[PDB]
Amino acid sequence: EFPVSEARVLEDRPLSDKGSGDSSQVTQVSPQRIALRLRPDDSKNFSIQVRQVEDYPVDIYYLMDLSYSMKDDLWSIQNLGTKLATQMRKLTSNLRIGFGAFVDKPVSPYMYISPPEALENPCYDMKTTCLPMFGYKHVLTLTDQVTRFNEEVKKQSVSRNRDAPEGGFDAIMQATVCDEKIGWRNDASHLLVFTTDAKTHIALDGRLAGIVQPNDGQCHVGSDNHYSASTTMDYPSLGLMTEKLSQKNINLIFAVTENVVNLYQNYSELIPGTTVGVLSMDSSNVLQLIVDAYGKIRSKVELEVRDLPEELSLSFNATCLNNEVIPGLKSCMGLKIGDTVSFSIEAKVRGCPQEKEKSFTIKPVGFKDSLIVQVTFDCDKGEMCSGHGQCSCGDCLCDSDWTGYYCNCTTRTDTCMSSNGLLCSGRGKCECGSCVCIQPGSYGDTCEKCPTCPDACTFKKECVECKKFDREPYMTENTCNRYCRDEIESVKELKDTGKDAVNCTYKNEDDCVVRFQYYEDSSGKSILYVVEEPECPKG
Amino acid sequence: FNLDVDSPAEYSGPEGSYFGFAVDFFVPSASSRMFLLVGAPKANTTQPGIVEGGQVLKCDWSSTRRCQPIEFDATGNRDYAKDDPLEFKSHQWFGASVRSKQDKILACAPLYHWRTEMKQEREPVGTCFLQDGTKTVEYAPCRSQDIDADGQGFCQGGFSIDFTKADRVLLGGPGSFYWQGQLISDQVAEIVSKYDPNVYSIKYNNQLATRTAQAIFDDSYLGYSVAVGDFNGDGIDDFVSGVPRAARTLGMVYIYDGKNMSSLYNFTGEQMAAYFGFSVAATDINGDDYADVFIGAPLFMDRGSDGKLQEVGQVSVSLQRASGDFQTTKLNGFEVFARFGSAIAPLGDLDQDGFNDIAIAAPYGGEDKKGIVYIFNGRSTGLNAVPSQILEGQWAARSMPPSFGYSMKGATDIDKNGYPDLIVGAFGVDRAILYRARPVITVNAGLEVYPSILNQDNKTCSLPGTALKVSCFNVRFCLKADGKGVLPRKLNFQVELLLDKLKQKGAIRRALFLYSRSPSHSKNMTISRGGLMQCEELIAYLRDESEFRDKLTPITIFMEYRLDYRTAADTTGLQPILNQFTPANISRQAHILLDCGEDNVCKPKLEVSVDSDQKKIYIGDDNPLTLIVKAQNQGEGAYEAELIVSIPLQADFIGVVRNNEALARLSCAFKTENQTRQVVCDLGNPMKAGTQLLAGLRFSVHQQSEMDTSVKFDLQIQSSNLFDKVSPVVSHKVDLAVLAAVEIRGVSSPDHVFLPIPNWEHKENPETEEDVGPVVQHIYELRNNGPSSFSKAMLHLQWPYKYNNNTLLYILHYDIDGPMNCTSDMEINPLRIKISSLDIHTLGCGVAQCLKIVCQVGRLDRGKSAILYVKSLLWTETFMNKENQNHSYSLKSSASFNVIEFPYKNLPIEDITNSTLVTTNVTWGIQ
Ligand SMILES: *[C@@H]1O[C@H](CO)[C@@H](O[C@@H]2O[C@H](CO)[C@@H](O)[C@H](O)[C@H]2NC(C)=O)[C@H](O)[C@H]1NC(C)=O
Ligand SMILES: *[C@@H]1O[C@H](CO)[C@@H](O[C@@H]2O[C@H](CO)[C@@H](O)[C@H](O)[C@H]2NC(C)=O)[C@H](O)[C@H]1NC(C)=O
Ligand SMILES: *[C@@H]1O[C@H](CO)[C@@H](O[C@@H]2O[C@H](CO)[C@@H](O)[C@H](O)[C@H]2NC(C)=O)[C@H](O)[C@H]1NC(C)=O
Ligand SMILES: *[C@@H]1O[C@H](CO)[C@@H](O[C@@H]2O[C@H](CO)[C@@H](O)[C@H](O)[C@H]2NC(C)=O)[C@H](O)[C@H]1NC(C)=O
Ligand SMILES: *[C@@H]1O[C@H](CO)[C@@H](O[C@H]2O[C@H](CO)[C@@H](O)[C@H](O)[C@H]2NC(C)=O)[C@H](O)[C@H]1NC(C)=O
Ligand SMILES: *[C@@H]1O[C@H](CO)[C@@H](O[C@H]2O[C@H](CO)[C@@H](O)[C@H](O)[C@H]2NC(C)=O)[C@H](O)[C@H]1NC(C)=O
Ligand SMILES: *[C@@H]1O[C@H](CO)[C@@H](O[C@H]2O[C@H](CO)[C@@H](O)[C@H](O)[C@H]2NC(C)=O)[C@H](O)[C@H]1NC(C)=O
Ligand SMILES: *[C@@H]1O[C@H](CO)[C@@H](O)[C@H](O)[C@H]1NC(C)=O
Ligand SMILES: *[C@@H]1O[C@H](CO)[C@@H](O)[C@H](O)[C@H]1NC(C)=O
Ligand SMILES: *[C@@H]1O[C@H](CO)[C@@H](O)[C@H](O)[C@H]1NC(C)=O
Ligand SMILES: *[C@@H]1O[C@H](CO)[C@@H](O)[C@H](O)[C@H]1NC(C)=O
Ligand SMILES: [Ca+2]
Ligand SMILES: [Ca+2]
Ligand SMILES: [Ca+2]
Ligand SMILES: [Ca+2]
Ligand SMILES: [Ca+2]
Ligand SMILES: [Ca+2]
Repeated sequence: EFPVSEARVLEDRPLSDKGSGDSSQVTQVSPQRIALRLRPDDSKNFSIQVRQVEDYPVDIYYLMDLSYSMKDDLWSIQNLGTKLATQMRKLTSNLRIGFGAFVDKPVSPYMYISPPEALENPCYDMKTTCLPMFGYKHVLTLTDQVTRFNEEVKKQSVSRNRDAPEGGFDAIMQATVCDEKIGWRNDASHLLVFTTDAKTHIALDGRLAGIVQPNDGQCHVGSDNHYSASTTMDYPSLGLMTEKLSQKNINLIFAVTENVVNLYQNYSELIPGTTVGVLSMDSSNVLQLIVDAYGKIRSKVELEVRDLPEELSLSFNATCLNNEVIPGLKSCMGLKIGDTVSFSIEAKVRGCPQEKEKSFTIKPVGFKDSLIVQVTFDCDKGEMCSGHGQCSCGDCLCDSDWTGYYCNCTTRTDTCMSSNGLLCSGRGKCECGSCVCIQPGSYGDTCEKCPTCPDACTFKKECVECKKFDREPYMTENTCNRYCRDEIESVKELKDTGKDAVNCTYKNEDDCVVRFQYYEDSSGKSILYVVEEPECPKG
Repeated sequence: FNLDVDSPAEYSGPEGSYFGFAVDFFVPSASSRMFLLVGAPKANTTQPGIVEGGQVLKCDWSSTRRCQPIEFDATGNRDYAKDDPLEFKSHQWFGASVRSKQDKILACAPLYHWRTEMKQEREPVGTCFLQDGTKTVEYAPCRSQDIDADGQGFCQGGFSIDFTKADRVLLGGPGSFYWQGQLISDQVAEIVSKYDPNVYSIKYNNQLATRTAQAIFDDSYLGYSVAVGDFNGDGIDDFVSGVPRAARTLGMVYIYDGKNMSSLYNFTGEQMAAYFGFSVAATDINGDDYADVFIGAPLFMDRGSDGKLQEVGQVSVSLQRASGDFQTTKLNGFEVFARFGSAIAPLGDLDQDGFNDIAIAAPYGGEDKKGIVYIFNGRSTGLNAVPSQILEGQWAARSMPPSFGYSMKGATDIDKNGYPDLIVGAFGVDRAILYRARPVITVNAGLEVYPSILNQDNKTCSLPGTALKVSCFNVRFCLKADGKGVLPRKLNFQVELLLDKLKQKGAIRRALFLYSRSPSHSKNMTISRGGLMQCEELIAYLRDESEFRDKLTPITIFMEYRLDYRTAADTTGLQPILNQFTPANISRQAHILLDCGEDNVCKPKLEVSVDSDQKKIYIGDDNPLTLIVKAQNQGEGAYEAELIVSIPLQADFIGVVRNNEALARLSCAFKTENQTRQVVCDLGNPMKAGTQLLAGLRFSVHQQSEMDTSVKFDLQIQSSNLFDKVSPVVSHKVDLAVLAAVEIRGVSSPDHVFLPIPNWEHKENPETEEDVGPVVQHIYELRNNGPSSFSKAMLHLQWPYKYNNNTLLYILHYDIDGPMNCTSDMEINPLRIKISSLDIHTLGCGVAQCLKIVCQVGRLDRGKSAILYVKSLLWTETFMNKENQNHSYSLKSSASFNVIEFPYKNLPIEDITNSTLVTTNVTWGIQ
């Protein structure tokens, strides 16, 4: 023998809803360290927990489009900052606040060229003078003075450009890689609100303007606070934006106007962990937009890896509700700020290679706290051995993120995605990438389809008999909250008029007739209007 | 697949002049020597007041490397008035695009700014310049009278250029109209024969050009990249142009025709912001003359094993079917962040195999973002997805990334030899490189030993030193090697012969050469001609019995062979390379006579049987199939015994069965060498005598469908024996069957309506849904799940309707999804009730009068369903709040189905049927 071990090493414990932690150095992830000595071809298991610590300090950077159309916008936003704090105060003690402005690369085809020189200065045609072209200006780093925000902003002036699509991806990048200027707190919840009404320049668009150097991803600002390489460096690729977003734990929010909404969602679908919120024409809607995303931001625990030797492979079996588990996943949604979850990982090397510290990390997307795992290896014609398909020799040792005898099977769940996020629409189980529906009379890649399945008025029934009656199942399995995410409410006598939702009716344990209504609009609504005082048998 | 990389032509340019941003081969018909064209935007010039007008350098192949400029325009900025230029040439990026016919070369400047003739301005319309040895004319198809962005003011034409077969320059301007972009194709000798140095417009005769599209189409960037080829009927090439921002950043790729300029085929990217269209190319990748489109999406993000998105890019490779349609495929990049389809450049034949190659390029790939060039080859099957080679850049970085491979051209042969060439451009280090393709020698070997069977007590060749007559056996090796270009006359090969290779470092090597003893003989040959196998033979013997144990482990002879240099051209020799798919290893087997006595030779009796168990493979899905084989040798010895399992097309071999104890784990292995598929198994070299094998062979037959009715395999054993070398072939057909588990799910939406109904008035004569009652919606779904799909079936639905001449669940209409049609024996919605405008409980047919809706289905494959969506609504006359007990009703609906016809015919079909009922209970809930 030569036992494989997983000696835990450092482990402050989750800081039970203690964001302002007075010298308790706030921790959200259970064991801040650990170490495993893997022998050849042997695996080892270890748990990992992470919590959404209450009263966690927020950092919010206001990056808005400064095009002429953002005239009305810059009006009902000057009052913000102060208006913002009051709402965010009921969610955090230390709230940092910053601002930033962009429009588009101040250059040749995007900028108003240089027709008369009487143009490098204004919006000449229409008599309404404005500021020249800038692209990315940084005014007001993140500070305490939520009022001082109202200052800079009232002092902000609009501009104008020829091209419809603005050059924001450039800003979104600097306002991230440039931590020092922006002032991002280490232990804090970073936010980057991105407001706009127009399309946008992606990478390679800048070839027209004569820019062939691709975004390096570095911080490019000078003493003056204007993105210096704007005119000499192409817009960043959707991927580099990603790589850098995760690396600085910045949360991108897309507050955009309905006209260009649907477009920014697919950009989100490519930038995981990104949030999109329907912004307003006048932009007053902005805070009730920010304070909504925060919720979304802190309601998921996507566990992310980093580095990790090729030889060892991690397998997860997440669990985020009353110890009922869900083998395969390594993330969780539907959590309220303060809840704790665990994951349980499993390292495993395919034939110990050569030594070194080999240290990789593990942590949830967005968090600073992480589980640093330092691995060490205690181990110091043909070959019908297969059928191939990544399958090696010996007698078929599958590769990382590949399982099964033939090495047929996968470890991927992304395939088993869905619109609502939940694995296999919640009617089936992910099996080697492809869902295998626990058939209630349904089908489809993710079991999405089920024309034969009972109307929602039979799915929600259990919800109003729970969150409004303290009865029925889910009240029994303790899964009434995390599950019935829906926000019910008692309708003052009669209910809604809006014919864009459905009204139900049913008999409760009490033999009374409940009448409710399932609705859903603007920013992902789903209220369950319940007529107060059901009709019970009189006597 | 193989170009030289030992010593390629290193062409350089000035610091910061983007030397190499655009490349091409100059091949004037007026001279015998070809040249190199290298764009150099950002290159200072001797034009008055013009800073970085860029230039174009003509580089000579003549091993000197002196390559300085091309006299295009030396005139500075023209004037419209005194102190106000008409044009601005400074920073015009002249050189960004460089094409060239023969003697004809078109260079452009996509950032050429012009003042309008109207008000003061500086719009970037761009211009091109077409030289012709002597005559040089300016070509600005966008300098039209119309200006501003709403017109061709920011056109930036010349962004991309290209000549057609019959000379007709295709050209692009990504900013035309509102950055929609546009293509312009103008005849050459129209462009020349219309040039008037005193006009800034020039109406062109036979000009082809695209129109302004609708608003929604803005910022699409048509003409961002362009290629030309024939995609419609016969004749002239058509216009292929990539629009990276088409759709919603999805990117599209249009193909207009070279005569009407009318739109033909379109292509669309699958992912947003990937720049599907950054580059394109048309070339026949599979030798059958039909141009094949290749479209680059350099920023594409695929999925790694870990499931996360990686930015590596893909190259959509669409093959052209003679039917006008396409058989598109895809090919992803290798590293992350190195754009991959960043620059497609089809070559000719870096192998002359009769199929064209192509070189995709990742300008940021390799270590230190030095960029590499993967050179995929072509086959009739399409394009072989495996980089036959990778051109690794070798330039550091001075100010920005080298961008090696960002621009490249290859299709003309600059040197002597009959093989193409390639020019790559690394403009980050300001340079372009010439890769010379090498000669491809294909060489056949061939070797065989004389007596194959050895007799220990054989006395024929006297030993070297002494004269002890010993058991002789000779072996002769030979080979032919014919090229296909500048190389022949002295294909000299270094061959090697080895005896008893199966013998490791153990040294029980019982075979040596005559005049010299050792199992290793060295030798070098030569050749040249096509069919002149220059040969040679050697005498080899066998060690005495009294000095080695054996028991038969074939004395295998071995042959290795390799070329040598100084087998090439004068101007620095280009060493050939043997074709990649040809082995420099051949070896035969020698045995020793053993047990092959009495008659003196081995004559085996061979047989293979099969039980034909589990005979059933349902049409449709992956049907697992195992074959229990019984290989038997009943005669004498049998060398190189082996099983030949001939499987069908839709066969596919998995492995030999180990999971079962009682079976043999043969050294089987699937193979296709000739136009035949077959599993080959080692049945023991000398399969002894009376030896019996019984292994299992598993597969997975793929459906076909009306393949008549049965799938057969063909079994036969064979061996290298001289007599009775095989066995009577045994065939085995496995029968295809039909199974289609169709089911009928059904469901009522408001399955339970509580009758006291919230505020409802009894109307005399109704007109709307609100006047009648609550909607009740029955949904019926017929779904075929079974592997076998069906071709025709019937759906019968009985609906309630009335009861005692009283309506119940009045139908408004029905809808269908999938291959199905229906008919109600009665008129649906008589009262024509449009939308809002502003006998116990069970009522299931037999009790009530039916409204029968009959439906005709036809073609529900493996996993497809057909659905009927009925939308009724309680008439609410389910009242009678009086007399007996109007309490509890059911309103039953029922629908059955019958599968009447399948596609397969020769297989025994069985009618598939069943039914399902759907209730909607209307109860009195409070009372
Ligand atoms: C071409 O010459 C010019 C001037 O001699 C060089 O730079 C221009 O002028 C100054 C000189 O440092 C630069 O700061 C400007 O950026 C250039 N002009 C403009 C309008 O930007 C330029 O570097 C030289 N180009 C090459 C390739 O050597
Ligand atoms: C290929 O794509 C283009 C653009 O989407 C299509 O062209 C448009 O067709 C509509 C139909 O009437 C016209 O009104 C627009 O003016 C066209 N837009 C542009 C930019 O040309 C084209 O029809 C598509 N399909 C094919 C087969 O070419
Ligand atoms: C001779 O033995 C074999 C015959 O080709 C070579 O070994 C490998 O053979 C496989 C064929 O399945 C090729 O894929 C490998 O590329 C071969 N190995 C190498 C290193 O190329 C072996 O190379 C040969 N050696 C000589 C000297 O002829
Ligand atoms: C409507 O009521 C009928 C019966 O009144 C239900 O049908 C079955 O009724 C018997 C009563 O003895 C039950 O035992 C069965 O379980 C019932 N079947 C089912 C599927 O529940 C019928 O279910 C009711 N309609 C609906 C939509 O539930
Ligand atoms: C890969 O996975 C499949 C999953 O079943 C396995 O093969 C199966 O093939 C059919 C489904 O594709 C099943 O009906 C068979 O029972 C099963 N057959 C075998 C030999 O396992 C198998 O693990 C892999 N496929 C193959 C061809 O080996
Ligand atoms: C069921 O929902 C519809 C709306 O989806 C309710 O209709 C509302 O609007 C109608 C016209 O716009 C009005 O005629 C209704 O009075 C109004 N409902 C209320 C409660 O004000 C409909 O009424 C709902 N069903 C019932 C029985 O109220
Ligand atoms: C009709 O439906 C299915 C076949 O797809 C089968 O249904 C019967 O099988 C089970 C019996 O306990 C259950 O799944 C069903 O409730 C049951 N239905 C009935 C009415 O018994 C059945 O084999 C099929 N019958 C036919 C003739 O095809
Ligand atoms: C983005 O998502 C929408 C969602 O409906 C879908 O049509 C497509 O994937 C994209 N559409 C647009 C307009 O970007
Ligand atoms: C997942 O399943 C359980 C969950 O804890 C456990 O066995 C382990 O974590 C995983 N499976 C294996 C075989 O390790
Ligand atoms: C060209 O003519 C029209 C479009 O201009 C079109 O109907 C036709 O198919 C095109 N091709 C030919 C050969 O006429
Ligand atoms: C001797 O060599 C072989 C091998 O032992 C033997 O079979 C044969 O009798 C002799 N050679 C010839 C040519 O007969
Ligand atoms: Ca606005
Ligand atoms: Ca044509
Ligand atoms: Ca073809
Ligand atoms: Ca080729
Ligand atoms: Ca050549
Ligand atoms: Ca014999």
